[PDB]
Amino acid sequence: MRWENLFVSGVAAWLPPLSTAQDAVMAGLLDPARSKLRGIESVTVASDAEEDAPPRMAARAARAALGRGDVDPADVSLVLHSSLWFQGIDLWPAASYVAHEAVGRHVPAFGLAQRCNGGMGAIELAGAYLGSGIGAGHAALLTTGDRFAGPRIDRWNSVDVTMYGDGAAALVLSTRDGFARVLSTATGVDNSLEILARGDEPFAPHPVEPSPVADLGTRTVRGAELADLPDLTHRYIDLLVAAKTQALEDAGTAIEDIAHAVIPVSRRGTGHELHDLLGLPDERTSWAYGRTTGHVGAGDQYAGLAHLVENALVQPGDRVLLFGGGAGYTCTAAVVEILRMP
Amino acid sequence: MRWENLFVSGVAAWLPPLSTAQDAVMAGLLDPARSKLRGIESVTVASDAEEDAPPRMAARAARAALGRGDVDPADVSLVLHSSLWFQGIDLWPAASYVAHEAVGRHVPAFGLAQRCNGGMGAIELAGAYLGSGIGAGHAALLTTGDRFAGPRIDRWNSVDVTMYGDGAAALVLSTRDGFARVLSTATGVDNSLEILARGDEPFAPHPVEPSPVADLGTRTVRGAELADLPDLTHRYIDLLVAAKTQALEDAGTAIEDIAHAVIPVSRRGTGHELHDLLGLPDERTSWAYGRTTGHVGAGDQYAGLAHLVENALVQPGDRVLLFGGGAGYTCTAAVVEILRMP
Repeated sequence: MRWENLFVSGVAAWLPPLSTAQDAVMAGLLDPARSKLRGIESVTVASDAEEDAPPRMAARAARAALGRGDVDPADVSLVLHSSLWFQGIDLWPAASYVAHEAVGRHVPAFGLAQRCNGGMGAIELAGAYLGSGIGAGHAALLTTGDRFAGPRIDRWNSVDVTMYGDGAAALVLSTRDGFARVLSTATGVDNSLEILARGDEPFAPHPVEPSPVADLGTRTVRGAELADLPDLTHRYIDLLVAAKTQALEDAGTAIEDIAHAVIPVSRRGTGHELHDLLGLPDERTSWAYGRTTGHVGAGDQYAGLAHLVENALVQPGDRVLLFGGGAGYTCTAAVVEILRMP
Repeated sequence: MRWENLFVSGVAAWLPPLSTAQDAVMAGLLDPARSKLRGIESVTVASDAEEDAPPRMAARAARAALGRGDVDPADVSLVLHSSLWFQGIDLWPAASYVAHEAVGRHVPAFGLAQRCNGGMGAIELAGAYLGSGIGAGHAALLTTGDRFAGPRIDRWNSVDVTMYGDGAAALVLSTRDGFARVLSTATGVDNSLEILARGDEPFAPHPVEPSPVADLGTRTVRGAELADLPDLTHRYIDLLVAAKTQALEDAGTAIEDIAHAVIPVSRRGTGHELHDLLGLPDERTSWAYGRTTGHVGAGDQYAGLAHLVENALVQPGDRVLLFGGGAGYTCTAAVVEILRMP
């Protein structure tokens, strides 16, 4: 999609303090071979106090993003809140709370699920809503938030390719104006890969109690055995490349013209990483940052963009690739152009 | 919102067998006084076999709805799957499963959370998306699905105002043609009521294990107190009336021109009901149907419309009010004109 009239007006993360991989190793929580292989130096870890429940971290991130863009809460016509896991109370609309705390009473709010890609997919959905004439305002608030805890989540081991960080991020879109122009978005998708996110886990009628520790790595191997696909790796490569190619082409931009790619926090540790597939070096991606925070739910792309702008790592005239990807397997990419520095 | 080119192409529900409140009472699961007060005759109850997990009921409803409007799966550019509760496997994109099984590999799929309003809210998000030019196809697949089980859910008691029903529903939107046209949609919202849906429940770091039985009736009562608003009742009334007024207005239609309203399944057995507020008699609502299914998660409106349509209880030229409402507190309403009969 080529966007004629879409902007990023504000962006921010609320992250708790860093907890090092060295300390996880020393506490016997993390095998050092694994620490080294995945490259993640630290992840963000919140307290178990109620103030750090994911909808409250998101509320704080949303307020910071709205304040940094000087968008008026009264002009926000939509709230989308993306997440991966428990928001702290069940049978309850977390998104309305985020909306109520950061924007107010009369804004439609939805919870959004597209695993790790929710942050990015929310941009397409919000952008479409803002163009439609359904709501009066010119802006949409997009939030993410998670806080991982045990017994179910082991942040250091429950997913093979990454380690989970706690926290929230926020991105405000406008059809009016912003510090960055969204040139394009594009989604690559291959839903046959959903099986890799369930493996041979049975469909239970109720959550399994005492929760065993999640092992999404083991799921992918049972899933790949079950799927019996001849081109499994090629499926994943093709959707990632379709997203990259279409975002860049719709934006009249080549990869050589991308100053920075903000990417999901994940790592193989040997062989080809996502940057090799994208066609740019390691140091032109958000890796140096993401490896200090871990995979902050659906929020890596917002957080990484906030890192860039806050640390003046881009200037006007630079273009940035925001690159998603989450189990499903769905990947939404965007090309943004820096117009001015807040 | 007035809609110039939005249609309903297919609608379907996949519903498991009913189970009567009488049999609930005799089995010692429901007080005879409650059963009588609420007037719900029966409710849909799925088996606990894997094949009745909600995403799989949703895939089947989706396939029935796609068949009924002769929509080619290749022309579907979005899948939105709304639910209230557990989909059978955690840390996993149910929506990509519903999309893969009913449509194919290459359509972006999202899970939506807007409690009981999800079915109706999705109509607006999907309508905007179809109109935006993001995807090449002209159709959206909207699904709902849930299957309640204990120890967390007691379908007969966990909500004062209704009794939960298992099952799924599916609604296919199109921007070129359908058996019915969407004349209007409108959303009334008041996110201050979110507190009514969490009571004094604290934010927990991890889901509370052993699950105690949910009790949303008590949440409403503790929430109301904590909130200590003087006009709690009026907030709820104005957002409902506002959804009604704007839908009717944007569709150029007065309430006495609405041949049927499909409403959420619920009831206070005395005083004003929703039909009184909407200004139409009980008999011109879906109540006579809904009291035999119970509250089918976010799918009451899709299911009730399928019922109207499959039994030829409306005719070409009839206008129907679809009326949402879910905790948050968000109410999306829609006026639909039927152009022919599938």
